[PDB]
Amino acid sequence: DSCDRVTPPAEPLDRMPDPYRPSYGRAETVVNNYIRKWQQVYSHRDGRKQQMTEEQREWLSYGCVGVTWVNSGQYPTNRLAFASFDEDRFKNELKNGRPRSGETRAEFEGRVAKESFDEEKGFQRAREVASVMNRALENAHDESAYLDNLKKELANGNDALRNEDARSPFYSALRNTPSFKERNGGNHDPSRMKAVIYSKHFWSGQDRSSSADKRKYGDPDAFRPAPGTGLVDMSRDRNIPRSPTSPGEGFVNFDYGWFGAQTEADADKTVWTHGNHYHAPNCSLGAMHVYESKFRNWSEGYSDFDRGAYVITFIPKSWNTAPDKVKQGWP
Ligand SMILES: [Cl-]
Repeated sequence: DSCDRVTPPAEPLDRMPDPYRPSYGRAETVVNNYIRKWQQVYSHRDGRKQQMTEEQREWLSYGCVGVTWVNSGQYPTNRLAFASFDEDRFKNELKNGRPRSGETRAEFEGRVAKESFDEEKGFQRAREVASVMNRALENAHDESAYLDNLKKELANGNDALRNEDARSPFYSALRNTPSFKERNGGNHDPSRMKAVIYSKHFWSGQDRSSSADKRKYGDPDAFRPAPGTGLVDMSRDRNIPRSPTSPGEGFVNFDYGWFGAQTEADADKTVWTHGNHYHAPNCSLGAMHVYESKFRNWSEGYSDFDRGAYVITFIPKSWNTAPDKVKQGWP
């Protein structure tokens, strides 16, 4: 089919990207140009810039998932994920609120649940937790010290995460990162790793054997964070999209936005890299374009999605795909 995915060609390591700038919070560029930028600013290994490999271009060509895939070295598991949900707002709205004109019960419940998430607070929580984890490895040369350090700070902050099982997504995140266990990567040395964040936007009602109503309008009970830790159980995420209502509407299953480990104190100024869709240059769907959005442009989302997870994982310190400072556009 002419809409078949294409792997973009190799870009010479010295090829400079074309200029582009954000418009109302979002910069974008065709994937070929993004590869050029990536090579210049994110490719470094031990401070040495590198060409994006044929394999990485293949990954990248899958779309927004591909940005995160390349940057972390791994197809996203989303196993360790946070969100902020206002349980009080939700239950009150259900009890005392009145459905908007025409809304059925299921529509209303779906909406009130979508609206009771706060993506800024969800990101803030992931970021805070990531920094604890980063402090915990800073001078830990074995996992054992890392877990000690981590527990100390969580106990000192009287954090709900302090109570997670030893086998939980949270405590097992580090040792379950492939690159932690490479001699080239972390070499079982926590201090040679870095916590990194990305976000997934996705649909709550993915279960084939619940109501049509949930598939269409959202499942208010699905992907609610644990109120204490803020952890989201992503185990029931099956990459299934919202089912349509309106005649010509279609929905995609997800969006993925890469944050990395930017130091910027203002969450709103953080840059999130995602994209439109997989690379389809031979068809009217068109080439993949990469988007670099300020947080609020990211967090705004789309009708396709009523859920957002802020995921933590790890990469080797020696990489440079999560630098302290990320710029939208070029130069
Ligand atoms: Cl191409």
